[PDB]
Amino acid sequence: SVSKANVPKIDVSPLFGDDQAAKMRVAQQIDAASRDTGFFYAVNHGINVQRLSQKTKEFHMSITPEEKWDLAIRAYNKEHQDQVRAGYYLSIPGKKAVESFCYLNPNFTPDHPRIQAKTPTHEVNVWPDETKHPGFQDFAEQYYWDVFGLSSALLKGYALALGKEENFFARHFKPDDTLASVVLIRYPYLDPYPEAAIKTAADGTKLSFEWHEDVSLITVLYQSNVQNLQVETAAGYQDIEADDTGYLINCGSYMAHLTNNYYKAPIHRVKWVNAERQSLPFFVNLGYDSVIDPFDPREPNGKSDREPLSYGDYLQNGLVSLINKNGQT
Ligand SMILES: CC1(C)S[C@H]2[C@H](C(=O)[C@H]2NC(=O)CCC[C@H](N)C(=O)O)[C@H]1C(=O)O
Ligand SMILES: [Fe+3]
Repeated sequence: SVSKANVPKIDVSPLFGDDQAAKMRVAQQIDAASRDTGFFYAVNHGINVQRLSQKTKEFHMSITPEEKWDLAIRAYNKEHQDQVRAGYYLSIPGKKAVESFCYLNPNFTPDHPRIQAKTPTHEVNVWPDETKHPGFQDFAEQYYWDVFGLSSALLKGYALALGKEENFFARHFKPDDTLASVVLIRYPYLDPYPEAAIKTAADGTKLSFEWHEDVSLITVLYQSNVQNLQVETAAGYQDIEADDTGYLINCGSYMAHLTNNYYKAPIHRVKWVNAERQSLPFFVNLGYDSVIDPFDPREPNGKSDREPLSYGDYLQNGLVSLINKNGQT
């Protein structure tokens, strides 16, 4: 058997309020989880995740092949050269089981200065026809802002955890410019499940997605109640329990850089499970020009021998590297 990873449930509700001692006690729990396996469940988060899952299922199950081509990223549709990040990521029956829909900041409109400038990593979202998917765009955009709010509260907890003022990260996480993304991932049930869509780890574990660190500051993840994630610890890969009431939280490699690996970006992977399920990450990205000076909370003077890295530089390089390492999703 594989051991169960220690993934505590942390009541994050004080991070939305004004009780500073209570927020420090949440911050300590974040610190402890970040120094241990690197994962925790945020509970009492205030988001209606059941309705998220229902609306997402309605979308995934009703979108047609025609609509998928019409929304497709450039990796699948050469006509869509502006769609690097945002749009549909098709499955390939017999070969690639997963499919997904990514969207970015709804404030990236045609008139946004970074869209006008054609700055890398910024794109205008694409949406299916309203008549075919009534209410979907509005729901999805509202979800962006709901998860943005949760993420901002979480970032206040991380800041406090690291000995900083509570706006240390949040001041760089702003509605007008955040590079954060939502991905609505569908993992299908298939009978037969094609072997070509199943990867095998060096330890023999069947996988849907190989080991990686996230490209993010933090990742704020809702999943169905089907166990699938594993985290590498000193004791080997351990199973992360599912909890479809909570959000699973981890640090990405930008946090590891800024903290000199004090809060590591945990290495994790996705087991192959032949089940119809959802994986709905929010990748908490800062603005393109956001730079936080790296530090080290283990050193008396806080100094680090890492160089400052703007978030835009980080993100553009990281997304490419993850595609090269683990394949086009
Ligand atoms: C939550 C994950 C483990 S993370 C891992 C995999 C994924 O699809 C993985 N992550 C990525 O591919 C990066 C998506 C970035 C997004 N298009 C953007 O432009 O910002 C997920 C899963 O398979 O459940
Ligand atoms: Fe991941």
